[PDB]
Amino acid sequence: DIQMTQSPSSLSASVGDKVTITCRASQSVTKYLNWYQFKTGQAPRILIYGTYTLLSGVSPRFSGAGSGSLYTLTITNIQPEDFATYYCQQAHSTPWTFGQGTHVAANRTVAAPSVFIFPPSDEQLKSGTASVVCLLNNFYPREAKVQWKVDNALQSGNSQESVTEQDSKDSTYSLSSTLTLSKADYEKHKVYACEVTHQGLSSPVTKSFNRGG
Amino acid sequence: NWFDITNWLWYIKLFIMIV
Amino acid sequence: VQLVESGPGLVQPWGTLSLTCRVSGDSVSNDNYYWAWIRQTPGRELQVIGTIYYSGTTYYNPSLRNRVTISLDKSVNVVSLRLGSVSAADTAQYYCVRMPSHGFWSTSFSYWYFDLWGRGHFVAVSWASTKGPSVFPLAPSSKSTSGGTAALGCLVKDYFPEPVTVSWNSGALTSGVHTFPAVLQSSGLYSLSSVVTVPSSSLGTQTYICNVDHKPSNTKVDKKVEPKSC
Ligand SMILES: CCCCCCCCCCCCOP(=O)([O-])OCC[N+](C)(C)C
Ligand SMILES: *[C@@H]1O[C@H](CO)[C@@H](O)[C@H](O)[C@H]1NC(C)=O
Repeated sequence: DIQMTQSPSSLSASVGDKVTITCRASQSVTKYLNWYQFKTGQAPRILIYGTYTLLSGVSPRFSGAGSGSLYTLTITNIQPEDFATYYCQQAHSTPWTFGQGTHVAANRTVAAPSVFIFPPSDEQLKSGTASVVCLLNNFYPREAKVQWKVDNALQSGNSQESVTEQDSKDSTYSLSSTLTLSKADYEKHKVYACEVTHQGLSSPVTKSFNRGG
Repeated sequence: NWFDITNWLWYIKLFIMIV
Repeated sequence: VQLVESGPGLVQPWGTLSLTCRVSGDSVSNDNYYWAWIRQTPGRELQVIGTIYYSGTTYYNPSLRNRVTISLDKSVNVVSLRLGSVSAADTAQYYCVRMPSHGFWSTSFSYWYFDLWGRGHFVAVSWASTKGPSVFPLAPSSKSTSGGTAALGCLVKDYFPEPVTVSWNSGALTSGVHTFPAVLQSSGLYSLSSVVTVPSSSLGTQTYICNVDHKPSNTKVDKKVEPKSC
């Protein structure tokens, strides 16, 4: 099987920039090289076939080039609808094979997150466990530190984090840190707090409650 | 299978188009 | 032209997993097109399971050829995929795909590309059995409020297999909604949260219901989220 490798694996770009994505093959593929666009929400979508040919309804910002073992997709004036992941595929050999994908995300100005905290639902305390949620809404860049503190002590593996994909229009991320505990342990302690550090915050931001009221 | 055959067929077709 | 894939959510190991793709634009015997099955594994790798033609001829990826069959059902215009002796490594998103068959004299002869893709259908392969989720409200308070907007949500906890679908107010509320990706808990079950930010003034007048769906266990849940008044 012909092995395919794209570079870079991920990149980010400001709206308007030129973006080039390179696709190298283990053999020569003699211009039988297709490009596809993958966005969350919609069905996968071809944009180029046979190195150069654009398909109907694909914007001419996209342009293909290359030969031999080395091809290149180019986004000329990158637009909000262009942020996505792109795959190259070879039609030269019997088992068709794709690249690993190039994820193109947006560059944006710093945005601090809004922090929210949710204590566990009474229903869930009835069920016998307790989850407390910290929400970080609409921030950039993606890097954010979220520490849990119970009566000033830092937690271990009690909590899990999750992060949305970049918003199509906002170009920002949101993050949930859910800390899961037995009802026992949750009833033990009083003051539950979520501390957040992120660029575009000057001081760490803390949200906290007292169990009960 | 037939796919790979078209690879060569393209050159055959070029040989034809020339004449 | 529409391509709707469907099949089971969860398949037992050593079983045979069958998917069907309904083609809603033109006939599969159009003979200007081949039809194909392509899959994406968790980890973003794209594999082309198979190719089929109106005449009956099939191509199968060698690494699967021993245990895959594709076929057309002309009477209802569907294309079927069967994959037998299925293991954990067959857990993937399965796309149905159309491929122009360019004839000998076409300007673009020998150019083979996948020009139309369905939405996909996810298939988990596991010994573990299905289990529907519990839905708990994440009620707004003075502590989940920032300025003039309040945040609220609902936690969809302990379910298997992925995925769950979450909506708000039966689809009428689609502004500022953030349903996170799932996380795999230690138990081996999945859980996520879905959260929306609304203007705080709108509590006490607008009702906020979250609608969870988990088709692998035929779970539908409507949970109402009431403001707490901290
Ligand atoms: C019997 C026929 C004699 C042919 C001998 C071989 C030399 C002919 C050179 C012809 C070069 C034209 O192809 P290309 O644009 O460079 O790239 C390949 C284009 N395809 C991918 C569509 C094939
Ligand atoms: C975004 O653009 C600024 C402007 O120069 C640059 O300094 C920064 O490194 C860029 N961010 C990324 C992630 O490329």
